Amino acid sequence: AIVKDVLLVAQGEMALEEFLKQIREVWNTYELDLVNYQNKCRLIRGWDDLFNKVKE
Repeated sequence: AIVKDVLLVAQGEMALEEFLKQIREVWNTYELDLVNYQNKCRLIRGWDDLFNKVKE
């Protein structure tokens, strides 16, 4: 019973750690979408997607 509860706690901790690792992977592979603007600058695109990801 105690060992089963310890294993359940470890499983929950592993689930939380896996979710944090997934978030880390998303936020170190995520990059800004740059679009050229009349051969002067590269402006950022993807505002709704970036804001939705941050909010989620």
